[PDB]
Amino acid sequence: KFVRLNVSEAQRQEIKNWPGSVVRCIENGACIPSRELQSRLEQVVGVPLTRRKKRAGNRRL
Amino acid sequence: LLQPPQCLPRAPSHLAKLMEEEERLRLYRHLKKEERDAATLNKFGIWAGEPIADTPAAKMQPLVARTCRQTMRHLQQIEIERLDKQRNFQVPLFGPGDLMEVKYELSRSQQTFATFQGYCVEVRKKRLNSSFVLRNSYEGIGVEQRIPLYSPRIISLKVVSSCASPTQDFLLERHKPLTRDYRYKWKYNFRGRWSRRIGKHKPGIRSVEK
Amino acid sequence: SVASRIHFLNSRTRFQTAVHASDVAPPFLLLPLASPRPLLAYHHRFRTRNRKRGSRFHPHPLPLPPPPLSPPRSDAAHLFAGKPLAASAVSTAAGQQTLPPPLLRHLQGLFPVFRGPECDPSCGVGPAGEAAGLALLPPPSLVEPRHLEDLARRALQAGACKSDRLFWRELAARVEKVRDLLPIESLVRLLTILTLNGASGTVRPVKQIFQAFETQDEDNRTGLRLASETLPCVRPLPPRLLLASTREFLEDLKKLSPPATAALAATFAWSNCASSALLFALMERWAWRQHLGDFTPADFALFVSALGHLLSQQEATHVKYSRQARHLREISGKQIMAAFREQKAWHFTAAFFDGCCRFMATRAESFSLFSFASAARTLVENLDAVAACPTPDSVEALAKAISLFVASWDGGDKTHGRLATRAANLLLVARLLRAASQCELYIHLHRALRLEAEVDTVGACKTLLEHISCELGLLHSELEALPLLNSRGFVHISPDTVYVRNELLAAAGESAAAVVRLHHAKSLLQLSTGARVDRVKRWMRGQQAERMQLETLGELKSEAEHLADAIDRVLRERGAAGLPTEQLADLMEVFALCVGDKRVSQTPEETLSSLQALSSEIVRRYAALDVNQKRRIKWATRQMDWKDPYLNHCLGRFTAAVTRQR
Amino acid sequence: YDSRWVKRLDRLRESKFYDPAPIIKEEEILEADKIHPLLKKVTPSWNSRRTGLLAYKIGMMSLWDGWGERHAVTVCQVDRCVVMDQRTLDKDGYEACVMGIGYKPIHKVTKPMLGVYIRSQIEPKSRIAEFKCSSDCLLPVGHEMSVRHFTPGQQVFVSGWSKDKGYLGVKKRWGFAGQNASHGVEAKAHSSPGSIGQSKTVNVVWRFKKMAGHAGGDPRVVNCKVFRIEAQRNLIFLKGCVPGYKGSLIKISDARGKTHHRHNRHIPLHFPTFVPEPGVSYPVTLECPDAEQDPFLYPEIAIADK
RNA sequence: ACAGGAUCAAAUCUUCCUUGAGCGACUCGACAGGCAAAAAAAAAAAAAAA
RNA sequence: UUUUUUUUUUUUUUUUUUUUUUUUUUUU
Repeated sequence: KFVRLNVSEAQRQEIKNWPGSVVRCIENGACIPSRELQSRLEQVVGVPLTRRKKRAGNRRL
Repeated sequence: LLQPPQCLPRAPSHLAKLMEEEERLRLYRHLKKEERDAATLNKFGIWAGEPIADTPAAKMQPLVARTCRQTMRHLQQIEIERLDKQRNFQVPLFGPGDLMEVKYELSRSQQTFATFQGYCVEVRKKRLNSSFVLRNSYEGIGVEQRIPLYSPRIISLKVVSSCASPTQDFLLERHKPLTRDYRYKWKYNFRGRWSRRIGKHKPGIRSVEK
Repeated sequence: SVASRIHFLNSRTRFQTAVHASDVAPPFLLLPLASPRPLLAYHHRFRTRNRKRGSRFHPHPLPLPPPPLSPPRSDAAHLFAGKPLAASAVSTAAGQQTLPPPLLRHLQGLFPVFRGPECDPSCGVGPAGEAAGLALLPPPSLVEPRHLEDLARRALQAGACKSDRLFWRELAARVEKVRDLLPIESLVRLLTILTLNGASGTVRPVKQIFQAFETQDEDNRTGLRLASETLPCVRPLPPRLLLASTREFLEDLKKLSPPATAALAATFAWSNCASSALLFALMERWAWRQHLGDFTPADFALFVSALGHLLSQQEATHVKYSRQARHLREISGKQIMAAFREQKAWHFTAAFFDGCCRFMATRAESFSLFSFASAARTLVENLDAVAACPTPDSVEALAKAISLFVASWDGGDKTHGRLATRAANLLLVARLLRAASQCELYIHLHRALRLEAEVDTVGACKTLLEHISCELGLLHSELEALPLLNSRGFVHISPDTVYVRNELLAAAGESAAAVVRLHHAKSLLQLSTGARVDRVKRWMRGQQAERMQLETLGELKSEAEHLADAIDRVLRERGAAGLPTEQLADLMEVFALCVGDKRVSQTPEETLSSLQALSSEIVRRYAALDVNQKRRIKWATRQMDWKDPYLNHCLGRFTAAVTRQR
Repeated sequence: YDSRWVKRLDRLRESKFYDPAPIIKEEEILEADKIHPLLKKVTPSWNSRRTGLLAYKIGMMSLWDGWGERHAVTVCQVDRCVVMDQRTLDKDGYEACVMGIGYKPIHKVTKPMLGVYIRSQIEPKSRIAEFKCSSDCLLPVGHEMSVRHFTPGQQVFVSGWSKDKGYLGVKKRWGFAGQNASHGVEAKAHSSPGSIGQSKTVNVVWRFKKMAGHAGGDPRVVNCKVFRIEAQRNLIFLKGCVPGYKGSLIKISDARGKTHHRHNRHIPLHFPTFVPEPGVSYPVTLECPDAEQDPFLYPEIAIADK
């Protein structure tokens, strides 16, 4: 309910194309979530799920 | 008259030359600030925006009671200004001992009005909480009512009989003490019940004739 | 700037050329303009939050004596050892305890540790190891503004004695803090004293024109002294001081006497620091009145020299930043698309220069060799040969001045003292010659170019060539010999002799340049004028042209032959490893000019030998020469029919701006 | 830091040195220079909670309304409330947001404290507080709070410290009855506490006994109503009363429990924050909606004896 | 900290691993402030310069 | 201008408000 109402329209439309629930499939290992979806998921659970990037680094001469 | 005089060049070519340098330095500083801002934002996400409101903090000043008071006064100023506009009538000049007839609404829904008449007894002079007290008698029964000056309910205000005279102006003015004798406080000069006998003064306030 | 450093790091052709260690100089810096700085004042509030809670007399840190080279004794039994200790060691061992002259004298009669060379009983030892005069003065920090000048002057009169650095550092700092309280005139004297302390006993570059003081005999066969600690590469004055002091002068520029202005310009020049604001302000004040006349001959030269030295670099830097300015600007994609669619020396005021010229002209006889040379060489920088711009009148004035000076010159009066001084005098004479040469060329070119559309210099010029020929011949024999490139176990090479050798070679190159230029100058004379001009331009640019002839010299032919013989003799016995980089082509050109209608000079010139040595140098230094020089050489060699397997290899396989075009 | 008599004259003479009142506008337009790039609209959930705010007590005032009923309202000013840092379960172990308020002279701030401010890119702060909220309402660092967070006509939870009255007696603190002024009463008995325990059966005084001591200086909480707000000056008018001195720090949050259930049910509120759209104007001043029924209506109440 | 390491090797902008949880978080290293004068309901208000 | 009820406001939170104490330191 939270994710569905948060995701943009493009993602929302695809969310409705899955044969069943996306959460259950992700939990069960029968579906690979997108970056966008993952973002929302992590926002809900209040904990990162995967090693995120770190946009920082000193250019070496 | 901005700064002390300096022995700077005045040739057009020299000034144009200087301008270039100025421009260059400006550009450089802009670019560097942009770069650092970007970097910071990218890394940490720290943002430093412009002020959104007028606050002492903006001005880099502490919070003081003085400031508080200032603000409070300003708010009353603005409120007065705003309220003045809504009215459809001009308040006439009056004073103590002047017969007046006030007209005010009772019930907006019911359209019930009210008209009071009485002689001025008191005019409490303030900023926003100013009021006037009216007294009258009906069939031998005396009634008294105080009405604020600034009220949206006041339909109308008129004066039936005035008493223009210097006596009213005297009452309508804040007088100053004649002398600093008031500090004497004669009312405090008393004698204790249990205190030693000092003259022929009974317990209580003393006398100044002797 | 990150991209700009990466390009320099990735560059395979850019290098730091240096014939000698002393040639290198501190980098040029351009100071900005002053402006109100409210933020710095607010920051200063955070530096004095606990001053009420600190010492009221000595709140600043305490100086530390320099450390020793080797570690101290294990047990630190310095007193028991009985060996003499330096001032810093005694200071550091006695807990940095003051040793007034009486106490030191009493202790020296009881222990031998205090009987050291720096432990002067009549001066004492300071807290920080100060001695020999500095120990008798109080801390610079504690001295009032009004007593700074006297303290510095008294101190100036005072790997040994390493403790003076602390005192001078303190002084430097003090000056900066008390800048805004001292007299404007006293400030200049303080800066000059600091510069003297920081640059005492130094040697100027070989290719440099400007110099603070004149070299003189000092009471080694050559008599010259060198030291890496006092290398000219070292900046006397920190930029901070100058930056801070900049504003002061702007406010009270009208209160500075001509002697103070000359010293200020010299200090700036010595420091290598520049300021547009200041430069322009000084330029726009002084002028000729029918006042520059107040300046004395000694101060005038220095003031001119400094200004020129600074201005040259200023302009140079301006030019450099102009091009870098392009990339900082943003370009939109629409501009890109539109562009795609579509694609389908003068660094002197006229008035100032005129005034200078007039000044020189009017008091030619009052000048000395050094001053005159210095002044002349500076002003000749603007005169070029490509063709605001100075006037013929202005140039004629300077020419006349030169002539007058030459006529009135005695020609040496010190009885031929130290060899370094004699070499410096020879180089100054060569400079003079150079100047003389350039003036004529400018005048002639101007006249000849202007005529198409619609002073006896040589008589005075002739003497300098003879004097140089005699002096170079004498000094070559008087100087000691050294090994040659072309031909305990270690070759004895004293660095102190190569300096004077390079000075002599630079003077010779100067003369060779001058005599070369004179040829063009003369040849410009009335073939059409336009054709003549074209010919001269070809010659200067290094292009295919007519063979150069020597007869055009006329009266100067004998002097040119004598000069060629002198340089041939010098190079036949001293190689070509000390020649300047910026005047290499001229030395080649002069021999090509000499090779004409010859009778016997063909055998001495090969066509070890001077020519061979020159070639050997060319080949060696091919990685440093400019495209102009390279083309000039390429043509010159051809002219003379000089065949060299080595030189021809570099002339056609190691450059793209000459070989990859026809 | 002057004398008593200098301060007293100052107190009186201050009135003569008041700057002129500002000019208040009717409309406000915001640009991209006042908006956090990282700020976005987030849909709420069943277990989502918002953040609080800090304010300074200025003073009381009386204001009318649409029906003409006068009400007493306290004025509060948010002194540039800015987020400093955030807390995460992974990092710290709990979700929270740290905010700052006030201004301090640079000649009073310690170096370690200044190190934080340099990082933060914000002027020195007087006070720092923290709020616990849900993970889905974590505001970006550097975002400046505004008075628009609370909509007029909603219930608010206000917390702050009470005033100080020094030492007080039993009769003064608690409000004891005491004894009569007459009828043969001892001097000491006038204001005595009386019995303070039981007989030998209970040889110990029960904890938390009402006795004499220093009064005041305690935490207190109260409900308030949003009456009016100002965007220009960042001002909020709260209906009711707020403890603490005229300048003391006060915390404001949303309703909790019954207060929320009964009042704050049908009131649409911007959960995360106020998110203005570039290129659109907003009101400066917002007033509380009037009631439905006529307040000035006195119906008849039958009084029948039985 | 993009600090270290592997690979027939990554969109601009690190594919993946190590740092026990990069010392609870930030920051400082001449850091920090007890007492005195003056002021002083809690609290706040003084840049240094005899 | 201050104090007070004789005036005004609330009657909500309790994993809340608040606080004197960072703890891999098993012989300071």
